[PDB]
Amino acid sequence: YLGRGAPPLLDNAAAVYLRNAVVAGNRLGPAQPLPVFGCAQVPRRAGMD
Amino acid sequence: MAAPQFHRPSTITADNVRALGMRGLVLATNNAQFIMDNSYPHPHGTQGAVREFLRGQAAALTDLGVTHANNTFAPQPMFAAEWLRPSFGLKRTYSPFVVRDPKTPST
Amino acid sequence: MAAPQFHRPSTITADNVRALGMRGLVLATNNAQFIMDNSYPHPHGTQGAVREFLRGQAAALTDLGVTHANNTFAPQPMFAAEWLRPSFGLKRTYSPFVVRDPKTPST
Amino acid sequence: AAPAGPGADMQQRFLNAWRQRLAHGRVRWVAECQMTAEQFMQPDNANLALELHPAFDFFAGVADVELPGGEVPPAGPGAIQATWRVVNGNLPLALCPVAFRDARGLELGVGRHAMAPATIAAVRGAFEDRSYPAVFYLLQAAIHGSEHVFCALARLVTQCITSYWNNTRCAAFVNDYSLVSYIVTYLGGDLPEECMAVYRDLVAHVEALAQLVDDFTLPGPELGGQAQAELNHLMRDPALLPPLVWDCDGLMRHAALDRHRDCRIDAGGHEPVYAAACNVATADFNRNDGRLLHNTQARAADAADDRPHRPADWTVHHKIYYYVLVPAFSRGRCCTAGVRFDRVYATLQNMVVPEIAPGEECPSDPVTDPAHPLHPANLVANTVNAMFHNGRVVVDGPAMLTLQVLAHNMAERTTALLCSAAPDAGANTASTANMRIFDGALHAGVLLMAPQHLDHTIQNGEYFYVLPVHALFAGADHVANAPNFPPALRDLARHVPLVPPALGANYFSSIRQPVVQHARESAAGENALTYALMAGYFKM
Amino acid sequence: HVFCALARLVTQCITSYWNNTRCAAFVNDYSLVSYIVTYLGGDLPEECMAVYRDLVAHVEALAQLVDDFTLPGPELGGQAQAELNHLMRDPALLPPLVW
Amino acid sequence: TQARAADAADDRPHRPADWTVHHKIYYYVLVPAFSRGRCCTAGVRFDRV
Amino acid sequence: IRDLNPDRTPGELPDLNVLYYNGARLSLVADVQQLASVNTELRSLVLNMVYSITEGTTLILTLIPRLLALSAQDGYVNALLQMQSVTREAAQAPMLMQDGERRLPLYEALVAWLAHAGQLGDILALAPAVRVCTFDGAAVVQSGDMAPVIRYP
Repeated sequence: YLGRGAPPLLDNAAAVYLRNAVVAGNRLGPAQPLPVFGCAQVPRRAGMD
Repeated sequence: MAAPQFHRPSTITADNVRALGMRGLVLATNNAQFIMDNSYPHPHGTQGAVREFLRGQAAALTDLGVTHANNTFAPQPMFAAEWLRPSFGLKRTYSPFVVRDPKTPST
Repeated sequence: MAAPQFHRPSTITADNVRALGMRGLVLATNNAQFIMDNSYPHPHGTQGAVREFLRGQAAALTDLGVTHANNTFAPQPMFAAEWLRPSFGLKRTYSPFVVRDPKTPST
Repeated sequence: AAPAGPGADMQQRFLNAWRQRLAHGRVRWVAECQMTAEQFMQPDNANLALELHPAFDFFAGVADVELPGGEVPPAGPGAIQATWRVVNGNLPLALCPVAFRDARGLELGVGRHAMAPATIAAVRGAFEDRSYPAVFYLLQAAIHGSEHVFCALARLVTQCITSYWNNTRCAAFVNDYSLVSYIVTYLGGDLPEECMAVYRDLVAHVEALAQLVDDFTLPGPELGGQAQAELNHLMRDPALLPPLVWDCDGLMRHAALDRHRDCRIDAGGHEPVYAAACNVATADFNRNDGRLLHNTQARAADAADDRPHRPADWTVHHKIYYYVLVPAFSRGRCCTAGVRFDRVYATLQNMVVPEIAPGEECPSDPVTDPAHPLHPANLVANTVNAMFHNGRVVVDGPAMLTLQVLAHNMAERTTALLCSAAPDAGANTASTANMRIFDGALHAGVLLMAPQHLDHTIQNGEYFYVLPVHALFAGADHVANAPNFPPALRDLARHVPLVPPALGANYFSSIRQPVVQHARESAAGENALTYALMAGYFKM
Repeated sequence: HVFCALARLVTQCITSYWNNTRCAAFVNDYSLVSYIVTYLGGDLPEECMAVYRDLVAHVEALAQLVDDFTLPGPELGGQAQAELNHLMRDPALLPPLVW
Repeated sequence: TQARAADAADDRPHRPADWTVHHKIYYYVLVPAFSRGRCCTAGVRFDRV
Repeated sequence: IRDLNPDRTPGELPDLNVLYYNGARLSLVADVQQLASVNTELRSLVLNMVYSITEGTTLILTLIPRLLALSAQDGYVNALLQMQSVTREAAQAPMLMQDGERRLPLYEALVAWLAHAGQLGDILALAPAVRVCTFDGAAVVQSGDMAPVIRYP
């Protein structure tokens, strides 16, 4: 869900439900949704090891 | 009741009332139509909350309790309150009951 | 029908018509020949799609339903709609049926 | 929620009230599907941030609303609040797996009583039985959980028990504990020992669990009036009373406590009050003064208004039978119900009992003699012996002739009773001083084992209505098949145990959701699950 | 309707056949079987009634196996989650024989 | 198929949803288990039955 | 503005106080809003979004059902429509009225929209006058560093 290549599900309520079920807490899953032009915005966690 | 009201014992509507054999009751009640308010233009004063029925239909069985399953003088009711009886004082007192079922009549 | 057509109740071809009974239908139908169009030069107006038979053969059993397996007044049909019966209102209503089978006459 | 008006439509009054903000959203307690490391991951446990303390639940309710009020909350800004997890069984299954939780049932189970594989096949067969005859629900309601009426009908019963035993090997009246405690006490004489054991072992097992509390309780004084085992285990705590209470003895003790708050019983008046007995002249079937019949007493001359009849262990075994065993046996499929008594007696005493011919013997067989009330001659629509027949139960004339006691004893309605209480002194502090535990129960209820909607004989819900009291008892097929059931909820009610807050809510109850899912999800035996489930009822 | 009417004829068929051969009779129809357990629970030897009683109890153990592997969610295009997950829940496929 | 001859159904269906669900489960899950491929659907000649 | 309605609806509104630039949640200061300061900002917002609507604009509003046809069969155009898109809720037409047919209202509608609505960052706020340029070929500027800056973008 970071990239947009793929034709979505034709039921919007089906598409936007599956999306934010996956995207919900992913490390990768974008903080706020994809803009047309811009950068996909992967969250950065407060610390690492 | 509906139709022509009475409560036990009367008859129109809830076929029968007090003083009526389970039959004519059972048969009677079985006997009626779908309608509402037949033979009557008014409701029970209490309302129809009380149609004075099961009270007659229950007291009917007490009237049927006399000769069924036994002639009356015959060996009924079998186990022979007292579906299976209870025990009172060890005697030496002479009266009063020591159990829910002191006794039941076999008749 | 074939041969001389009638539908219930008539007789030539599909031996009988409705109400013929256990014997003469069964016996009758058993009784016929291989042929086609005997006793007749024409087909059923509807066609032979309808020969008005099972309708008579079914209504035959309704006529045979009266005295078999029981004298009629005897203890038949056994389980005694109502292959094994159903229950209506708890009474206090007094009429109408809530179980597919309110009852089947024992006769 | 406040109970409202008649108890009959109280559930129908619920589904319709709760259809917009019920079906739409997602209930918070879905953590049952989660494993661990699913609960601990940042994702989709987004409710993780509200799992903080062992002994409390943090959930989002409405802000300003005093709980026992209204049909539906006038939803304002949502607030966030705690309620004390009562038993340790309430901790979520993700943090205490079924597979753990059942491993310490095997721990407690060794050395102690074990229901035979026979008694389990018979008791389980009853709950799993579609064809269970409806007469047994009626008789149970006709006996109305009284000892007087039981010994009155005692021979009618053993003909019902045995006939059912001969048709289908199962125990009969197991849905009622009182009956089973009477079936062993009085009926020990006439019953084949194969089916007497099933009752003898079923009753012996409730006590084996009852003493398990005493092993794990140390001695000590009374605290806030309660004993030590009541401050330890839930089945001893008397604040909680079983879902089905045939008398007022339960409320007698709980009415008087420093914990008791106010039983809110919906009837004419919020405050409850008692009725000593009931008769044809006393009975008013549809009434709302807020009154309860106290009459289970075996002795018609000795009645009671204030003083309770039974001992304390009476109520304890019902708490242990209904909550510990039935959940173990049914596996969550069964439902409480109320009774329309006006409609019950009406077909209870409607009967054709043949007048005997002079000098003629009591007919044994309904198949042959017309003088036997179960012969096709005497079978009438609407009558009672048609009901003995639909159920293939063999009963002779005199036994069902003893039914006439129903004039002397009866019940007007079933009384759906919501009562709260505080955390026990011994578990009460300033933060938790204002915490209420809202637990409801039916007054004269019946436990409906297997749903039998599939048959049109009895109109849907004639004598009984679903009213699930606790989430332990809500049939997915009992509630869904109630006469007017919103079609939007057909699936949502498959997963979710719909209980009207008039009867109490998940988070505010004593037995919360993880205990329910444990019961049905556990793969252990019936004995092992019984102890594992028994051990979840200790207090935190 | 037609079953409860003819219910007596059937109990003799089921029983008679069970005695000639130990087998359940009408198993090729679930609707009958479901009626057999519902209505006929009284008159049938308990050995053969167990067959139908167990055969029906097994269908329902499979039906609730779907509810395990589904998670809550709204309706998608009018179908609920369990119908989108599993085929047997999914309406669009209807059983081969529908009276 | 309604067992109540009083109320027929023009539009609204008779049974619940789960009814037809158990038949799919029975016919598709179970019967193939018991027959092991050997069985066949058939049409009925009703007039002839 | 929303505070100014003032939202009737319950007291829990959307965030609008929090951003993201790359990673790094950025939390704005929510403190005071003054009548006059919000008025002018609302006044010029409302004013300009009106002038961006012309006769030819109606020709474009015809295309909303056509957009949602692309909502769903392209992965782009799918992304374009934000999940919270009024346009999506706006679909949940020529009107004849062509004045002699030689005006070209499409073209004129673009120009009109592009002027007023296109330039809203600029009128609501102060437009850029500088753009980062680094001669040394360092391609970013860390926070706290000195950014070599060159005239208008």
